[PDB]
Amino acid sequence: GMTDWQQALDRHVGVGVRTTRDLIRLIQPEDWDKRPISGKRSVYEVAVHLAVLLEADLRIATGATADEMAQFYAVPVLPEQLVDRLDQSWQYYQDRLMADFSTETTYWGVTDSTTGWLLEAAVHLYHHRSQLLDYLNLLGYDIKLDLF
Amino acid sequence: GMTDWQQALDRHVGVGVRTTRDLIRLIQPEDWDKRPISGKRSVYEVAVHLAVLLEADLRIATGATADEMAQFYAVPVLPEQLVDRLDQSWQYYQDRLMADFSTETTYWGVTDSTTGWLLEAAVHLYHHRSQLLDYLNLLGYDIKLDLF
Ligand SMILES: [Cl-]
Ligand SMILES: [Cl-]
Ligand SMILES: [Cl-]
Ligand SMILES: [Cl-]
Ligand SMILES: [Cl-]
Ligand SMILES: [Cl-]
Ligand code: NI
Ligand code: NI
Repeated sequence: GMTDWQQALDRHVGVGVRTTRDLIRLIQPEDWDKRPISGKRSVYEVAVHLAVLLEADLRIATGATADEMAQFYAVPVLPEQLVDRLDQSWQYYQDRLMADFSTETTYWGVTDSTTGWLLEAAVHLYHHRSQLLDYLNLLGYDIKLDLF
Repeated sequence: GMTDWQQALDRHVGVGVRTTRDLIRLIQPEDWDKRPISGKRSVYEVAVHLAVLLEADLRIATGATADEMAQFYAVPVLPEQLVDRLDQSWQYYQDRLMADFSTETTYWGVTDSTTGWLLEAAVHLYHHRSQLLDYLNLLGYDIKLDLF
Protein backbone atom coordinates (compact mmCIF):
# COMPACT_ATOMS: atom_id res chain seq x y z
CA GLY A 1 0.00 0.00 0.00
CA MET A 2 1.10 3.60 0.05
CA THR A 3 0.20 6.86 1.72
CA ASP A 4 -1.81 9.64 0.16
CA TRP A 5 1.40 11.64 -0.53
CA GLN A 6 3.11 8.58 -2.09
CA GLN A 7 0.02 8.07 -4.26
CA ALA A 8 0.15 11.76 -5.29
CA LEU A 9 3.81 11.60 -6.18
CA ASP A 10 3.42 8.33 -8.14
CA ARG A 11 0.54 9.97 -10.10
CA HIS A 12 2.09 13.36 -10.85
CA VAL A 13 5.68 12.26 -11.30
CA GLY A 14 4.39 9.44 -13.57
CA VAL A 15 2.60 12.05 -15.72
CA GLY A 16 5.81 14.03 -15.79
CA VAL A 17 7.74 11.01 -16.93
CA ARG A 18 5.29 9.77 -19.55
CA THR A 19 4.90 13.21 -21.13
CA THR A 20 8.67 13.69 -21.12
CA ARG A 21 9.07 10.33 -22.86
CA ASP A 22 6.61 11.50 -25.54
CA LEU A 23 8.45 14.79 -26.01
CA ILE A 24 11.82 13.06 -26.40
CA ARG A 25 10.27 10.82 -29.09
CA LEU A 26 9.24 13.94 -31.06
CA ILE A 27 12.74 15.27 -31.34
CA GLN A 28 14.13 15.12 -34.90
CA PRO A 29 17.79 14.15 -35.61
CA GLU A 30 18.69 17.59 -36.89
CA ASP A 31 17.66 19.32 -33.66
CA TRP A 32 19.73 17.67 -30.91
CA ASP A 33 22.57 20.20 -30.95
CA LYS A 34 20.33 23.22 -31.45
CA ARG A 35 20.39 25.84 -28.65
CA PRO A 36 17.15 27.84 -29.02
CA ILE A 37 18.09 30.03 -26.00
CA SER A 38 21.63 31.39 -26.56
CA GLY A 39 23.68 30.80 -23.42
CA LYS A 40 21.78 27.73 -22.26
CA ARG A 41 21.82 23.93 -22.62
CA SER A 42 21.21 22.43 -26.06
CA VAL A 43 18.10 20.25 -26.75
CA TYR A 44 20.17 17.14 -26.26
CA GLU A 45 21.74 18.44 -23.03
CA VAL A 46 18.29 19.32 -21.55
CA ALA A 47 17.08 15.86 -22.54
CA VAL A 48 19.97 14.03 -20.85
CA HIS A 49 19.54 16.08 -17.59
CA LEU A 50 15.80 15.19 -17.65
CA ALA A 51 16.60 11.50 -18.29
CA VAL A 52 18.89 11.23 -15.22
CA LEU A 53 17.66 13.77 -12.71
CA LEU A 54 15.12 11.63 -10.79
CA GLU A 55 18.00 9.31 -9.79
CA ALA A 56 20.70 12.01 -9.57
CA ASP A 57 18.71 14.04 -7.10
CA LEU A 58 18.00 11.07 -4.86
CA ARG A 59 21.65 10.00 -4.92
CA ILE A 60 22.65 13.53 -3.97
CA ALA A 61 19.98 13.19 -1.18
CA THR A 62 21.50 10.01 0.25
CA GLY A 63 25.00 11.47 0.52
CA ALA A 64 26.73 10.98 -2.85
CA THR A 65 30.04 12.74 -3.00
CA ALA A 66 31.09 15.35 -5.49
CA ASP A 67 33.29 12.80 -7.24
CA GLU A 68 30.60 10.16 -7.23
CA MET A 69 28.28 12.60 -8.90
CA ALA A 70 30.92 13.62 -11.40
CA GLN A 71 31.35 9.98 -12.24
CA PHE A 72 27.52 9.69 -12.54
CA TYR A 73 27.12 12.67 -14.80
CA ALA A 74 30.02 11.55 -16.95
CA VAL A 75 28.36 8.29 -18.06
CA PRO A 76 27.28 9.11 -21.63
CA VAL A 77 23.61 8.89 -22.59
CA LEU A 78 23.40 8.70 -26.35
CA PRO A 79 20.24 10.05 -28.04
CA GLU A 80 18.94 6.52 -28.77
CA GLN A 81 19.24 5.46 -25.09
CA LEU A 82 17.44 8.51 -23.64
CA VAL A 83 14.05 6.91 -23.17
CA ASP A 84 15.64 3.77 -21.71
CA ARG A 85 17.55 6.03 -19.34
CA LEU A 86 14.50 8.01 -18.24
CA ASP A 87 12.75 4.68 -17.54
CA GLN A 88 15.63 3.52 -15.38
CA SER A 89 15.58 6.80 -13.41
CA TRP A 90 11.79 6.54 -12.96
CA GLN A 91 12.20 2.98 -11.59
CA TYR A 92 14.86 4.14 -9.16
CA TYR A 93 12.57 6.93 -8.00
CA GLN A 94 9.59 4.58 -7.59
CA ASP A 95 11.62 2.24 -5.45
CA ARG A 96 12.78 5.07 -3.15
CA LEU A 97 9.26 6.46 -3.15
CA MET A 98 7.88 3.36 -1.55
CA ALA A 99 10.80 2.45 0.72
CA ASP A 100 11.87 4.43 3.83
CA PHE A 101 15.30 5.73 2.77
CA SER A 102 17.71 7.84 4.87
CA THR A 103 18.76 11.31 3.71
CA GLU A 104 21.98 13.03 4.60
CA THR A 105 23.20 16.62 4.28
CA THR A 106 24.42 17.05 0.71
CA TYR A 107 28.11 17.51 -0.07
CA TRP A 108 27.54 21.19 -0.87
CA GLY A 109 25.36 21.26 2.31
CA VAL A 110 21.58 21.25 1.57
CA THR A 111 19.53 19.45 4.21
CA ASP A 112 15.93 18.18 3.63
CA SER A 113 13.70 15.31 4.70
CA THR A 114 13.08 12.17 2.61
CA THR A 115 9.65 13.59 1.74
CA GLY A 116 11.16 16.95 0.81
CA TRP A 117 13.74 15.37 -1.48
CA LEU A 118 11.09 13.30 -3.22
CA LEU A 119 9.11 16.50 -3.81
CA GLU A 120 12.28 18.38 -4.92
CA ALA A 121 12.99 15.85 -7.63
CA ALA A 122 9.33 16.12 -8.78
CA VAL A 123 9.38 19.92 -9.20
CA HIS A 124 12.86 19.73 -10.76
CA LEU A 125 11.40 17.36 -13.36
CA TYR A 126 8.51 19.74 -14.18
CA HIS A 127 10.99 22.67 -14.36
CA HIS A 128 12.99 20.98 -17.10
CA ARG A 129 10.03 19.36 -18.89
CA SER A 130 8.80 22.97 -19.35
CA GLN A 131 12.21 24.03 -20.67
CA LEU A 132 12.19 21.19 -23.23
CA LEU A 133 8.68 22.09 -24.25
CA ASP A 134 9.69 25.77 -24.77
CA TYR A 135 12.69 24.67 -26.85
CA LEU A 136 10.63 22.44 -29.14
CA ASN A 137 7.99 25.17 -29.53
CA LEU A 138 10.79 27.69 -30.30
CA LEU A 139 11.77 25.22 -33.04
CA GLY A 140 8.25 25.25 -34.58
CA TYR A 141 6.97 21.93 -33.27
CA ASP A 142 3.66 23.52 -32.05
CA ILE A 143 3.21 20.82 -29.37
CA LYS A 144 -0.37 19.66 -28.69
CA LEU A 145 0.39 17.10 -25.89
CA ASP A 146 -1.84 17.17 -22.78
CA LEU A 147 0.72 18.17 -20.10
CA PHE A 148 -1.70 17.96 -17.16
CA GLY B 1 2.03 21.45 13.60
CA MET B 2 2.12 19.87 10.18
CA THR B 3 3.00 16.59 8.55
CA ASP B 4 6.20 15.86 6.71
CA TRP B 5 4.43 16.30 3.33
CA GLN B 6 2.86 19.62 4.46
CA GLN B 7 6.33 20.76 5.57
CA ALA B 8 7.76 19.74 2.17
CA LEU B 9 5.08 21.58 0.26
CA ASP B 10 5.40 24.74 2.41
CA ARG B 11 9.20 24.66 1.76
CA HIS B 12 9.22 23.96 -1.98
CA VAL B 13 6.13 25.91 -2.93
CA GLY B 14 7.47 28.84 -0.83
CA VAL B 15 10.72 28.72 -2.84
CA GLY B 16 8.64 28.68 -6.00
CA VAL B 17 6.71 31.70 -4.86
CA ARG B 18 9.64 33.76 -3.61
CA THR B 19 11.70 33.16 -6.76
CA THR B 20 8.69 33.98 -8.93
CA ARG B 21 8.21 37.23 -7.00
CA ASP B 22 11.87 38.10 -7.71
CA LEU B 23 11.49 37.31 -11.42
CA ILE B 24 8.38 39.47 -11.74
CA ARG B 25 10.30 42.36 -10.13
CA LEU B 26 12.98 42.06 -12.86
CA ILE B 27 10.57 42.60 -15.68
CA GLN B 28 11.05 45.95 -17.46
CA PRO B 29 8.07 48.07 -18.65
CA GLU B 30 8.89 47.60 -22.30
CA ASP B 31 8.72 43.79 -22.09
CA TRP B 32 5.23 43.00 -20.79
CA ASP B 33 3.59 42.55 -24.19
CA LYS B 34 6.56 40.76 -25.75
CA ARG B 35 5.93 37.16 -26.93
CA PRO B 36 9.37 35.52 -27.14
CA ILE B 37 7.78 32.21 -28.31
CA SER B 38 5.48 32.98 -31.28
CA GLY B 39 2.12 31.32 -30.68
CA LYS B 40 2.28 31.42 -26.89
CA ARG B 41 1.34 33.67 -23.95
CA SER B 42 3.04 37.06 -23.65
CA VAL B 43 5.35 37.85 -20.66
CA TYR B 44 2.51 39.64 -18.94
CA GLU B 45 0.04 36.80 -19.61
CA VAL B 46 2.47 34.17 -18.18
CA ALA B 47 2.95 36.40 -15.15
CA VAL B 48 -0.77 36.80 -14.46
CA HIS B 49 -1.37 32.99 -14.77
CA LEU B 50 1.52 32.43 -12.30
CA ALA B 51 0.11 35.07 -9.92
CA VAL B 52 -3.33 33.37 -9.72
CA LEU B 53 -2.77 29.69 -10.32
CA LEU B 54 -2.17 28.51 -6.72
CA GLU B 55 -5.70 29.71 -5.85
CA ALA B 56 -7.29 28.91 -9.24
CA ASP B 57 -6.23 25.30 -9.08
CA LEU B 58 -7.53 24.81 -5.57
CA ARG B 59 -10.86 26.45 -6.45
CA ILE B 60 -11.13 24.15 -9.45
CA ALA B 61 -10.33 21.31 -6.94
CA THR B 62 -13.17 22.22 -4.58
CA GLY B 63 -15.80 22.24 -7.33
CA ALA B 64 -15.79 25.71 -8.92
CA THR B 65 -17.98 25.87 -11.96
CA ALA B 66 -16.93 26.84 -15.44
CA ASP B 67 -18.67 30.20 -15.02
CA GLU B 68 -17.18 30.78 -11.61
CA MET B 69 -13.76 30.22 -13.07
CA ALA B 70 -14.49 32.47 -16.01
CA GLN B 71 -15.49 35.14 -13.56
CA PHE B 72 -12.24 34.44 -11.62
CA TYR B 73 -9.98 34.63 -14.63
CA ALA B 74 -11.70 37.77 -15.84
CA VAL B 75 -10.72 39.88 -12.81
CA PRO B 76 -7.90 42.04 -14.20
CA VAL B 77 -4.44 41.88 -12.62
CA LEU B 78 -2.55 44.96 -13.67
CA PRO B 79 1.27 44.74 -13.85
CA GLU B 80 1.70 46.77 -10.64
CA GLN B 81 -0.60 44.42 -8.64
CA LEU B 82 1.10 41.17 -9.76
CA VAL B 83 3.24 40.65 -6.69
CA ASP B 84 0.33 41.54 -4.40
CA ARG B 85 -1.74 39.00 -6.31
CA LEU B 86 0.84 36.22 -6.08
CA ASP B 87 1.03 36.87 -2.32
CA GLN B 88 -2.72 36.54 -1.99
CA SER B 89 -2.68 33.24 -3.93
CA TRP B 90 0.19 31.93 -1.78
CA GLN B 91 -1.81 32.77 1.39
CA TYR B 92 -4.85 30.96 0.03
CA TYR B 93 -2.70 27.94 -0.73
CA GLN B 94 -1.07 27.97 2.71
CA ASP B 95 -4.44 28.02 4.40
CA ARG B 96 -5.69 25.03 2.35
CA LEU B 97 -2.36 23.31 2.90
CA MET B 98 -2.85 23.22 6.62
CA ALA B 99 -6.62 22.68 6.76
CA ASP B 100 -8.42 19.44 5.73
CA PHE B 101 -10.40 20.61 2.69
CA SER B 102 -12.82 18.51 0.57
CA THR B 103 -12.15 17.96 -3.14
CA GLU B 104 -14.77 17.28 -5.74
CA THR B 105 -14.61 16.04 -9.34
CA THR B 106 -13.82 19.05 -11.50
CA TYR B 107 -16.40 20.50 -13.90
CA TRP B 108 -14.50 19.09 -16.89
CA GLY B 109 -14.17 15.86 -14.80
CA VAL B 110 -10.67 15.40 -13.27
CA THR B 111 -10.72 13.60 -9.92
CA ASP B 112 -7.80 13.70 -7.39
CA SER B 113 -7.26 13.67 -3.64
CA THR B 114 -6.65 16.80 -1.53
CA THR B 115 -2.98 15.80 -1.36
CA GLY B 116 -2.84 15.26 -5.12
CA TRP B 117 -4.35 18.66 -5.86
CA LEU B 118 -1.91 20.38 -3.53
CA LEU B 119 0.93 18.65 -5.39
CA GLU B 120 -0.66 19.48 -8.80
CA ALA B 121 -0.69 23.18 -8.03
CA ALA B 122 2.99 22.93 -6.92
CA VAL B 123 4.23 21.33 -10.16
CA HIS B 124 2.01 23.68 -12.20
CA LEU B 125 3.78 26.59 -10.49
CA TYR B 126 7.25 25.21 -11.34
CA HIS B 127 6.10 24.56 -14.94
CA HIS B 128 5.25 28.21 -15.47
CA ARG B 129 8.10 29.65 -13.38
CA SER B 130 10.37 27.82 -15.88
CA GLN B 131 8.45 29.31 -18.82
CA LEU B 132 8.88 32.84 -17.40
CA LEU B 133 12.55 32.20 -16.82
CA ASP B 134 12.99 31.02 -20.46
CA TYR B 135 11.16 34.11 -21.71
CA LEU B 136 13.33 36.54 -19.72
CA ASN B 137 16.49 34.70 -20.83
CA LEU B 138 15.24 34.82 -24.46
CA LEU B 139 15.01 38.59 -23.87
CA GLY B 140 18.68 38.82 -22.77
CA TYR B 141 18.19 39.10 -19.02
CA ASP B 142 20.83 36.36 -18.31
CA ILE B 143 19.16 35.45 -14.99
CA LYS B 144 21.50 34.48 -12.12
CA LEU B 145 18.81 33.74 -9.43
CA ASP B 146 19.23 30.55 -7.35
CA LEU B 147 16.10 28.60 -8.44
CA PHE B 148 16.67 25.63 -6.10
CL1 LIG C 1 5.34 3.75 -16.77
CL1 LIG D 1 20.09 25.66 -18.92
CL1 LIG E 1 17.93 22.63 -12.34
CL1 LIG F 1 6.58 34.62 2.21
CL1 LIG G 1 1.52 29.30 -23.25
CL1 LIG H 1 -0.65 24.91 -17.49
NI1 NI I 1 18.33 21.03 -13.29
NI1 NI J 1 -0.99 26.62 -16.72
